[PDB]
Amino acid sequence: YNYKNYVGRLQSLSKTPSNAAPIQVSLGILATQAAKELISTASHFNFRTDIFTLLLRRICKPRISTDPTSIQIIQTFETLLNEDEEGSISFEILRIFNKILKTRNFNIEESVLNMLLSLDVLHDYDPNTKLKGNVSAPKLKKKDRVHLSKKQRKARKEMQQIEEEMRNAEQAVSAEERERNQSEILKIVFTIYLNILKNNAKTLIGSVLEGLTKFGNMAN
Amino acid sequence: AQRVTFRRRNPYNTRSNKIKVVKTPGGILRAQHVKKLATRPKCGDCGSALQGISTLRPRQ
Ligand SMILES: [Zn+2]
Repeated sequence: YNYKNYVGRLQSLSKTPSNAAPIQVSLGILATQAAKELISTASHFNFRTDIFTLLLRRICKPRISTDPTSIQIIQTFETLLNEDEEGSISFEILRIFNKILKTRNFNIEESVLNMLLSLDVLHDYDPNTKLKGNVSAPKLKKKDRVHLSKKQRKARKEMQQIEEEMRNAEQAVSAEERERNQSEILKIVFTIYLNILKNNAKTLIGSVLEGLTKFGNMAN
Repeated sequence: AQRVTFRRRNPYNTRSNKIKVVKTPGGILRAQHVKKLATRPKCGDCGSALQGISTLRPRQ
C-alpha cells in the first residue's frame, strides 16, 4: 500500500509542464531521479508499470536535452534491456514504449530510439561462451559436516528431490517463454521501425537501418 | 592348514555372514559366524557417543 502511494506521488510529481515555479520543476526532477534509482532493483515488484510509464514519458518528450536526467534514464533502460535474457521485462517496457510512440506519431530522438539496440532477447551468442571465472567450494567437506537427525536428513533428501524437479521445470518454462517474448518483441520493434520509415524522419533513418541490420536475421 | 567354510545357507561374502576360525576341544579348526557389533548411542543434538550408557543391540 505504501509503495503504491509513493509511486503514485512520484508519477504525479514527474508531470510538470515546465511553466510553473522553479520549485515545482525541482520537485519533478528529484522525483524522476528517485524513480530512476528505485527501478534498478524494484523492477521485479508490484506496480513497475507506473515507474516504466513515467520514465518513458520523461524520455519520450520532444525536447530532452535540457533535462538533466535523460542521460541517466536512457542508461538505466539500456542496462535493463541488456541484462534481461528471458524477455519479460523487455516486452513489458516495449509495450509501453510502443503505446507512447503511437500517441506522438513516432517522433522521438535518434538517441531515444537507440535503446532498442541493446535488447538481449534479440541477440544470439555462442552455445559455449566463456563466463567470468567464478570459483567456489564444490561441496562441504565430509569431515566438516553438521550433525543432522534422521528426520532432518530425510527432509533434506525430500526437499532436494523437489528442488531438482522445480529447477528442471523452471528451465523448461524459461526456455519456452523466451521464444514467445522474442517473437512479440520482434513484431513490436519491426512495426515501430517501419512506422518511423513511413513517417520518413530525417534524423532517425540511420538508427532504424542499424536496427534492421542487427535484428533482421532474428526474424522468420 | 585345515580349511573351513560357512556353516549356514548363505555361500557369499556378505556383511550378514562373517566367519572366525577357532580350535574346538576336539583339536580341529572350525568356523564360527560372528554377529554384527553394537553401536554406541549418540547424542540427539551433536551426534557424539553418549557417556555412561551401555552399547548393545536394539533388542538387548
Ligand atoms: Zn550433545
